[PDB]
Amino acid sequence: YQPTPEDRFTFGLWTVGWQGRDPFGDATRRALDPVESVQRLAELGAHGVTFHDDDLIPFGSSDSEREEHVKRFRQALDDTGMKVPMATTNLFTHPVFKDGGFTANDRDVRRYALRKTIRNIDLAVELGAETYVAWGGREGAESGGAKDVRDALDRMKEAFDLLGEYVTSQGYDIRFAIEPKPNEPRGDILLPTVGHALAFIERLERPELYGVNPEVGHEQMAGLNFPHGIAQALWAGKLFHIDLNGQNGIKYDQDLRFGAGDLRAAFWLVDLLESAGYSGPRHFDFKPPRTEDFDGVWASAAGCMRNYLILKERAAAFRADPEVQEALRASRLDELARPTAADGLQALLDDRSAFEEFDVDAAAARGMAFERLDQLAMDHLLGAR
Amino acid sequence: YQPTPEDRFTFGLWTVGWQGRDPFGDATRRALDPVESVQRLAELGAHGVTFHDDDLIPFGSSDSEREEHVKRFRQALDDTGMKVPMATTNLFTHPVFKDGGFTANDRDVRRYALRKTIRNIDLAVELGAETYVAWGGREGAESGGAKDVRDALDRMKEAFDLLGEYVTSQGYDIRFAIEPKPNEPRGDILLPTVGHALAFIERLERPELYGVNPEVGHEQMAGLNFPHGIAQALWAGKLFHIDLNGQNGIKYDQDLRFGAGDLRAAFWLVDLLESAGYSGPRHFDFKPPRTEDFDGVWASAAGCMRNYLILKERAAAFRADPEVQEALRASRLDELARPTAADGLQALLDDRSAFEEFDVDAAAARGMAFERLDQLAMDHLLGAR
Amino acid sequence: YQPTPEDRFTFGLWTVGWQGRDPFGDATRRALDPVESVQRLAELGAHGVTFHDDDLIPFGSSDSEREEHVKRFRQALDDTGMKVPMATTNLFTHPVFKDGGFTANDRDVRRYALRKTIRNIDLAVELGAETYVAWGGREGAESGGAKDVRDALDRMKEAFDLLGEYVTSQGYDIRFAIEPKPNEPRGDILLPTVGHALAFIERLERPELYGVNPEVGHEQMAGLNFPHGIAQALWAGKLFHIDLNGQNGIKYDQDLRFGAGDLRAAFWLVDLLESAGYSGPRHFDFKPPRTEDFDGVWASAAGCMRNYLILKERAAAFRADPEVQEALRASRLDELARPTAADGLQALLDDRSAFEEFDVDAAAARGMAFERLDQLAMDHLLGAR
Amino acid sequence: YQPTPEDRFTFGLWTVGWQGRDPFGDATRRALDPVESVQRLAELGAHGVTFHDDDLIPFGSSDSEREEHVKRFRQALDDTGMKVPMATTNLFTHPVFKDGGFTANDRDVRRYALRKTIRNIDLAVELGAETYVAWGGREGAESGGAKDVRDALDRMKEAFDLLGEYVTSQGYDIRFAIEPKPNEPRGDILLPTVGHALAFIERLERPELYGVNPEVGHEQMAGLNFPHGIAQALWAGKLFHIDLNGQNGIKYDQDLRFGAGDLRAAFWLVDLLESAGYSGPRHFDFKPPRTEDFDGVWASAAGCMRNYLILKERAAAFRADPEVQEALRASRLDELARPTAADGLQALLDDRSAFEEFDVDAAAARGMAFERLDQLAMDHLLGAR
Ligand SMILES: O=C(CO)[C@@H](O)[C@H](O)CO
Ligand SMILES: O=C(CO)[C@@H](O)[C@H](O)CO
Ligand SMILES: O=C(CO)[C@@H](O)[C@H](O)CO
Ligand SMILES: O=C(CO)[C@@H](O)[C@H](O)CO
Ligand SMILES: [Mn+2]
Ligand SMILES: [Mn+2]
Ligand SMILES: [Mn+2]
Ligand SMILES: [Mn+2]
Ligand SMILES: [Mn+2]
Ligand SMILES: [Mn+2]
Ligand SMILES: [Mn+2]
Ligand SMILES: [Mn+2]
Repeated sequence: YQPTPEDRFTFGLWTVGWQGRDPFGDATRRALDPVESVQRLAELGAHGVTFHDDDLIPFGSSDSEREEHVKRFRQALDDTGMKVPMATTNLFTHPVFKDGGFTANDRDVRRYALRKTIRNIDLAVELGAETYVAWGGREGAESGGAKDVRDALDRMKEAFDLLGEYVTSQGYDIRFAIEPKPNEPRGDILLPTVGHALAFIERLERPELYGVNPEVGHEQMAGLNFPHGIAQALWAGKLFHIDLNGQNGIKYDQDLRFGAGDLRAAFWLVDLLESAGYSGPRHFDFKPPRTEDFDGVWASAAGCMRNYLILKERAAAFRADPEVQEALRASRLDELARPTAADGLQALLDDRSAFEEFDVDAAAARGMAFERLDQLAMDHLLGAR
Repeated sequence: YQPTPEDRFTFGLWTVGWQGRDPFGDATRRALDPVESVQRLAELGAHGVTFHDDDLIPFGSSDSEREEHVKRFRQALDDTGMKVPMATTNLFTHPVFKDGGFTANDRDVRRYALRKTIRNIDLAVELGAETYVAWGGREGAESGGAKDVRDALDRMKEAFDLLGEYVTSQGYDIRFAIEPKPNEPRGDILLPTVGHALAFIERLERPELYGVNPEVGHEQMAGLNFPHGIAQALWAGKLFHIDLNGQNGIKYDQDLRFGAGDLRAAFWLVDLLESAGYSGPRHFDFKPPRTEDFDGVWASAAGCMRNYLILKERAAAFRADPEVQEALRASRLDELARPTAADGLQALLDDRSAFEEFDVDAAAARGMAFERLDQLAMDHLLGAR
Repeated sequence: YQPTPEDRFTFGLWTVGWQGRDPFGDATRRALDPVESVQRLAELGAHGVTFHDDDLIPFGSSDSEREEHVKRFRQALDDTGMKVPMATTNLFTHPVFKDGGFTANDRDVRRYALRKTIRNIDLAVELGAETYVAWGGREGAESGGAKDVRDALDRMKEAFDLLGEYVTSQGYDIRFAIEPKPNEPRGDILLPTVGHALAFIERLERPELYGVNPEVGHEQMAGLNFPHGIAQALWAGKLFHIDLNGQNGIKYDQDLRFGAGDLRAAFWLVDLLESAGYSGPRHFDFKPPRTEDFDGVWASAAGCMRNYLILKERAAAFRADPEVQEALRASRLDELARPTAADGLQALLDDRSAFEEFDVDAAAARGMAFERLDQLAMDHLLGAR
Repeated sequence: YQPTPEDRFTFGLWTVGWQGRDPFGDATRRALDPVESVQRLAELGAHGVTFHDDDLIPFGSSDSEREEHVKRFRQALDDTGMKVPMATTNLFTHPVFKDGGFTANDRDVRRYALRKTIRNIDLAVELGAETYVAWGGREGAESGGAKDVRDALDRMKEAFDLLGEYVTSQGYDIRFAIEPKPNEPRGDILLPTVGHALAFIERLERPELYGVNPEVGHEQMAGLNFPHGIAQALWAGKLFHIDLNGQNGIKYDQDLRFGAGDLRAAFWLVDLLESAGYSGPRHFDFKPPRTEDFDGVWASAAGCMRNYLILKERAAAFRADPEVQEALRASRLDELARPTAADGLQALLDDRSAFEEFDVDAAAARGMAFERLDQLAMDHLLGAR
């Protein structure tokens, strides 16, 4: 199950580059040069990398150092054929961001956040990114009086409307993807789930420029079904990008390699991405555990891609099995896809078979046959089929 | 802290009427006649009651029994001055609903669900309800292959579009409020949070007919900040109705009396409802614990209203305290309410004070003074102020 | 992967016999006669069944009806060769139990709970059970003032000490297994996890008569690692019995068939049970979803056993693979099993290589190689090995 | 509500000294000198401070620097009258600890962990500590094959037995308190709750030397009732020390000031500590949010003490109110405290009023009156009484 660049696997610089500093411990690994990560990921079969501004150009770099970091990076992409499909801004590490970027209470900080963002959109375009992610990890509060959330959503809409004005003014071909997270590092983060981010987008001045970048572990931090939230984002036409990883339930954001965590959810997510024909990058936002040395980093990144390809093969064998197609009909999945009342309202109202003569007891007695379908899915996942 | 009808407190018939049957135990209380609940709630100071169809007219009642249940009920409302501001449909108890109402896999059941719904909308209008709630507690799945969620959202949009066609065709003055819940009784429920329900509404044919009816305990079942989700529903103009209760964290849906559960969240929710001027019903969707007899039922319903009125007084004393107004300025809440860039994009781009000459270290060093503000809020809640 | 009676798979009568009544819905299946469940489970390859008193003899049965229910049951066990390795008492359904059995505030109810229990211990012995489970699902509270927990633990120790006096007085060969659950149906249940139940046992008059019956879904309702809690129960010598099922995270108690829920946890649990040589029953405490008819009931019960046998084969292939044995040495699992200081305290204190001359930087730089080990485990589980 | 040293309030050096580095951000505050924290806490009314070795003497300090840090510290305690009732070891920050201290897979690291521990026990004794805490935050795993937990509990018992040998050999008057935490920074931490730590202690060679140091936010990270776990630790005689703080549900470890988080749980915890007569330190293990400057640090530490004193006054007014004493009798709290069967087993067995003539329906019909009791508790907490 060997990845190639045609599988569209991507990685953040900050993922394999995570030094292992956690809330309770020092770094366990030395910093990697971005050039070295590009080379090593290209050897494992990835298609490309992504970056925050500050991963690529150290905070406070002069214009001359900037251009040098960029030139070196561009050389490694040329040398390897790696692409950069997505970029984002760090509006969370520097102390100035301690109360947020776009929704900081201090107006001066909010203007600074927008300026730092627009400078990186230009860079992203130059390097060919098609998607610009926004994770507002510092937007929110630990206490109720610290943040009026209606005012905060006004400031958040204002920031995103200004960015959509900027891109359209420049004539760039870049769309935005907002990434929800329910908590951590703030006590509560604004737009905490995919549903909250989708609903927010519909109030922007140009909603067609914005979609979501959901992350597996983030929706599971709220105990939600990740494949169900992705189906809603697909239904709305707003799955612009995705972050793949693993999480063991409701606790701190673990960012385990993809396939770790909830393995059945991983299976039904691949099933959905492949059957809806998602064609964006398969991006891993993960942290090799701090127990690992460099060898363990590259083994963890390789397992991300391996697990995706194994689950892809098992979900395709599941949907291709005639015995599964028969079970799906037995459970009336075909009937869920037909209109309830294509005949229209008046006809429904006049239909005695829908009410006055509907035999509720006979309908109630029909089993759904879901457990037999779910064991076929289990047998397929385990290769016991 | 005595409620009057002017406080707009309402209760479902199923709340004080809960017989105490749980997944592991039999009923501990006899059934109440709806007429008796109307009388007892009017004595405690409530403004009105709400109902599912099946709470008021027993499932399978003939037209003659129907009209009799309605006449008796109408007499008790006349006798007490109680109103009925909201009604909803039971699409969850009868076995026919075991796979959903509007998104059941069986198309016949979906048509039946719409017919049962429209019959109750007529009744609701006749009794004067202004809001019709929809809680799809059976819409969802315990396993991944049982429900294609894109098809299920197609069927859910189809159902709600047909209901909006019906109400507009009849010329009724009734709006719909969808109530999210993340799980229970299904393994995962579709539109599991306020954000998911808001985003869904924006894809209906006539979005202006639909809002949300969030419930305190339901968002806390996903570990989310209830006051933050209500602020987003207010920001979108979609807070049509609300269900008030208490929940102790992420576990089964407890439906404790309001003020039980997370008491600080209760305080910041009342603070928000009163400061945004929400004018809908203050409705309690709660279950007096099955340990209680009838005396304990009416004591629990009275505590719902008492706790709301105490929290209202403390939140108003908080916002009225000059020392709190000073702390809010100290924490720059005034600055969060001002536009970040009313000057426009070009001016922001030309402003050297926003970037090239912005002193990040001086801005970073400014404390937010949030803990002093939050202890003032604590002192106010406890009356230690 | 066909089960036989030698695999020691057992089922509660209440599991396949669950009629599908949930907090929001009516029964979707008719009641099964215990005789019919015995016959059907024996056909699928189970080894035996378990019962609460009230599953086998309807509450309030006269002595004559009692003896008749027992005789019929005994005939079906004779006809099939099924055993009864475990029995328990229903101290949760009847309204009298609304505040608990052994820790009800009313003393009369507590004495009644003990009498109902002892009557069923006699029956259990007669039918050959070796383990008597105690699940105190009504022991706990929805509010802080309702239960003094020190007094409640006094009453709980008193009840269990009286039962251990009874069994020793009668000379029965039966041990007790307490089953923890953190909540539901009470707001909080006493002894909410395996750790709490283990610690409690050590304060009983004869601790050797009591162990734990942990359930997969119950520890995961507190977000805990089920295999880690079982290793602690094994370490203490107190794994008397186990309840196998599946749960999707922190929410209501789902009781899905075994292998559903957290599939990797299922794998590491089988790995542990088989490698520590657990020889008790493999008992399924699960509920076929209420979407199912009778066909779906027996398919769900068969999948419990199938999934156990598949995971058993994959965990055995994992531990048998030379490449895995090499990885375990690479990650120093062999060193975890050696004493840290068999040399004794004084020698440790005099050892300069343990402190004064210990090279912390060289030790820190050694990678643990855990991600490579965990991908081997993944490949084994998926059959991609 | 002004604290004095007689209230026994203590703080870790690492609490007010937290620089605000989180998994996503840099420090927002400069480091404090321990001498300055001693002085500032003594001014706010605290009784004493606690320390990890590495908070007081920077890692890798020579013997001469060691003695200097100690002398300066001792001078500040002399100058202020502050005591040091508890000390602990840092076995979590340095990279060498990435797989644990006492249960690291590498045996050399385990011996190093014990040596670093024993050196700090000597210091703790010299400074007068009576309790030595052990928080094994690095003991556990992110993956199932990385840690055999039976071997890991063998190594953990071996470490604690060696420490109990050491203290008894030296004739020190110091006891150990193990602090549970369910996760973070490891995926799962061993002995994850108070129940797990209590049960473990009973397998040590000298159990009387060891108790628990439970933390409010840690049990709530597993969704458990903190006051119920403290009642069990009190019931076992093992509440040696306690860590007070606040947490908003199941998510990362927030360490908010005490009274933040779950305020009703805070009330019932103070009620319990004061009514059982706990006489150890009231220690705050909290982090002033990184939004704060130094002024906000000392305001947050003062609110910890203020909130404790307010809750103490409200819980004492609750238990002193004659109307509450009457409600407690109405809910049969007096009957929970009487033996169920002081008459003995034989008498219970011969008592027809316990079974054959027990009127279950009359007992079932008695209401518990818990909601009226719980609203009295609410009125008391809010000062509405
Ligand atoms: O998810 C996280 C942090 O939780 C980030 O890696 C975003 O994806 C990009 O800033
Ligand atoms: O919330 C619930 C069930 O959880 C219902 O009472 C809805 O409010 C109306 O059907
Ligand atoms: O676990 C449960 C209910 O949650 C019971 O089936 C016990 O196992 C036996 O009473
Ligand atoms: O609780 C924590 C970290 O979560 C520590 O402060 C311990 O109390 C002492 O090491
Ligand atoms: Mn993440
Ligand atoms: Mn991400
Ligand atoms: Mn509810
Ligand atoms: Mn509701
Ligand atoms: Mn269960
Ligand atoms: Mn069980
Ligand atoms: Mn903590
Ligand atoms: Mn602590």
